[PDB]
Amino acid sequence: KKHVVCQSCDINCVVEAEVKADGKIQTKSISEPHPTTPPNSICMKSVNADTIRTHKDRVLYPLKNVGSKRGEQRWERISWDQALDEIAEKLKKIIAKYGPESLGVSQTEINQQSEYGTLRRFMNLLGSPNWTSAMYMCIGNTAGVHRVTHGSYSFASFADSNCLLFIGKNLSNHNWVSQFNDLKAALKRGCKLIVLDPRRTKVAEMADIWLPLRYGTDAALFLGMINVIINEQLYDKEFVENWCVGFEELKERVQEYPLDKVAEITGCDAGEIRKAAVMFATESPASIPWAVSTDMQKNSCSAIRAQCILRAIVGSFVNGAEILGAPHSDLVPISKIQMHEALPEEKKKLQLGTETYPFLTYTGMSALEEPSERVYGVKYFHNMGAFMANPTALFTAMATEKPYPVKAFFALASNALMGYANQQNALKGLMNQDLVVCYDQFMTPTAQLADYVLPGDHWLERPVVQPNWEGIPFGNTSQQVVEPAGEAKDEYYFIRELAVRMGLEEHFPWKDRLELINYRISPTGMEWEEYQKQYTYMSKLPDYFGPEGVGVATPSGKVELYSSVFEKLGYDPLPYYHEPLQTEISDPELAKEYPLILFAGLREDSNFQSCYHQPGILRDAEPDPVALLHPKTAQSLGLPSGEWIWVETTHGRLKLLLKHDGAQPEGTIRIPHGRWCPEQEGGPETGFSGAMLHNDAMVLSDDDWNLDPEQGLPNLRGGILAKAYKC
Ligand SMILES: Nc1nc2c(c(=O)[nH]1)N[C@H]1C(S)=C(S)[C@@H](COP(=O)(O)OP(=O)(O)OC[C@H]3O[C@@H](n4cnc5c(=O)[nH]c(N)nc54)[C@H](O)[C@@H]3O)O[C@H]1N2
Ligand SMILES: Nc1nc2c(c(=O)[nH]1)N[C@H]1C(S)=C(S)[C@@H](COP(=O)(O)OP(=O)(O)OC[C@H]3O[C@@H](n4cnc5c(=O)[nH]c(N)nc54)[C@H](O)[C@@H]3O)O[C@H]1N2
Ligand code: SF4
Ligand code: NA
Ligand SMILES: [W+6]
Repeated sequence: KKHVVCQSCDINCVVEAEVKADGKIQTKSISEPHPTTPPNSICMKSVNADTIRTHKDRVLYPLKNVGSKRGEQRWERISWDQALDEIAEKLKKIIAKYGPESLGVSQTEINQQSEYGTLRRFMNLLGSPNWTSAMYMCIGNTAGVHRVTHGSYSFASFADSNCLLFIGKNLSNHNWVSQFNDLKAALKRGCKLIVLDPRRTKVAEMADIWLPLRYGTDAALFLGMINVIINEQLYDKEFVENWCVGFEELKERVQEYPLDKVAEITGCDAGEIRKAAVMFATESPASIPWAVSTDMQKNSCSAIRAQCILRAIVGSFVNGAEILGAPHSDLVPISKIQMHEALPEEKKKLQLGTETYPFLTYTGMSALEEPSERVYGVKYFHNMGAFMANPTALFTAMATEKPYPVKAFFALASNALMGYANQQNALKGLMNQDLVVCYDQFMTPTAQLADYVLPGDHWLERPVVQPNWEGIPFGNTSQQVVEPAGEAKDEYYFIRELAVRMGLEEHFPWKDRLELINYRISPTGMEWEEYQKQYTYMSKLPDYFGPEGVGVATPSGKVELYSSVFEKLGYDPLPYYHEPLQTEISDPELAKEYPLILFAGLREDSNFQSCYHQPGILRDAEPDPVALLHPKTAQSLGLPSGEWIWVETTHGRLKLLLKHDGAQPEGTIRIPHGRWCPEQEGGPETGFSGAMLHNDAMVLSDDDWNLDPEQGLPNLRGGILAKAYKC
């Protein structure tokens, strides 16, 4: 029996695995008392993970495209050695012609947990700043906002909270089951629960207060709560006095958001919003667990800022409710391995997005350099995901060659075609590449567009030392269950082999991933054989707020309720809510043709993002891409529940199976993210196995009107109008 960090989704429950006599790997909830993962924390995605590891369609060998047009499905198996030789040769030619900045990378490291900083190390040595990640609108953006406010991304304590505030978070036995169990434990301790969700979910039913707000309006709801907490003086006067700046300015701002106005905006009742605010401030320690919905709105910046402000002012950073992370105290920081200082300033300045949405770039984050050196001993603190190219800028440079060409593109555990907005432009960008490399487990829609598809190992085939989002104040060890199948290799193998061919061997002394793991843990004096024997290693953290506290990694050293960085960048230093530019409020005329407010998302028990749609048990649990309409709404449109429809915005459309569902509020429509059809032939004739027909990014604009102005991420949750009609 092994303890393994499940990487079938990103919450990373620790499970137990065992190889049975017939070679099948059985996974189950950990039978021992685990320090972080509560009992009975395993879901169908994990239970059935071996059906993916052993799937007949898994790519186990390097494939070279031998067609005459990108996207043509004509593939020939080659060796790793030959693939790497050819990739390096072509990349050298591309870089000689277009500069190292012409290499773009989309990487989801949480899916791989294998490179330990060596990916950005490689890019920084080559001279490319053009790294991005689908986490540009999930956690990575949030960390930027947290950093300008209080220097580091915060973590909410389910164990210590006496009040939890949920934004969406449709937790269940198959959506972040460990956290589902954490919540249940909390409730039984007497912890109160406040749920903001237009959909009455199971967590909404469990809630002490359920606020059925209108899609997209969380920022307004939170401003209303801050109004109540400031005006009622329910805040922690000592923390505000000693550790915050800009409180008087914040106080003035929230007078713009009285409960009568917020009630009108949100569709919630004023008295309920007040109860929520009061409960949150008085039922300490009170936390707001990170939630995706507010990373995906036109008002995302303000909604995130407002959450940070709420936690700060009620005392959550000093009562155990919210913890400010750091590079792990026991380990060599990933940030240091990444060698951001090696990338020349000239190349940092070129990072795509610097000229449009600089906030999350090296340039936008630069005011945090000295503060980060001071507090964390790391000038370039790669907190969760950081120093990022803006995806719209990246795909636009790929597609148009402006402001300059990007001509090589690597997708590392990232179905990049489908992982952002404006999927048509991502396709155009990919079709204008001279080199595309896809490191994955399957012939995904993105891999279908590659010159080379390289087989990645699976989480049941690798050891892992955590944390692999730098900032998380603990790491769980993951044991290797089996050797990788076929010729699947680890992410560091790929990076090192390429680095050597690019002339960078001297900077990559670790001969394999195990040596790199041993380097990551080297300050402990242990090697991996000994290290893996303990489940969890907690990090020490700086003394932020004690009597001789060091404060936070912000320009002022204090919690910036009024953000100096935003002021600097020309953005509103304080949170606000403006109606998205495509709603029934901002555009009632457009709403005559497009009567539905759009929500793209709603995670499904049996799949993770675009993963696990291959024929099998998981696909069978939810086999079609499904639209959800309230029965009354569907009825009005003449669409029988269970019939195929198009859902169309001003940007584009996708095809879905209408299922009527009374929990979906009237006049709103759900579309899924990540849906495609791996059973189909690939290539453009099938829209890349249905990608072009069934993915939400087909209908999501990334014009400026649909971008968060400060972060440059796309709005997905409210703020967009749609129509639905029969196929
Ligand atoms: N339009 C839109 N975009 C979104 C979202 C949305 O709802 N809508 N969701 C956003 C959010 S919240 C997140 S967190 C991100 C998620 O983004 P990702 O986690 O990147 O998810 P996918 O886009 O499905 O691409 C993941 C790819 O990783 C491959 N893979 C899985 N495990 C491994 C492995 O061990 N090794 C290798 N080499 N490959 C592996 C899968 O086969 C898959 O092709 O997407 C974001 N992007
Ligand atoms: N099975 C499975 N589990 C997963 C994932 C998966 O793909 N599959 N993905 C994981 C990842 S990467 C993420 S980011 C999380 C996301 O986890 P969740 O937050 O659970 O995200 P969803 O399931 O997309 O939507 C949950 C609720 O958010 C609500 N919602 C939508 N828009 C808004 C809004 O504007 N305001 C408010 N208050 N609520 C809104 C919806 O009505 C829905 O009920 O799930 C994780 N867990
Ligand atoms: S929620 Fe399920 S898929 Fe995600 S880490 Fe936990 S067991 Fe794995
Ligand atoms: Na051209
Ligand atoms: W996510």
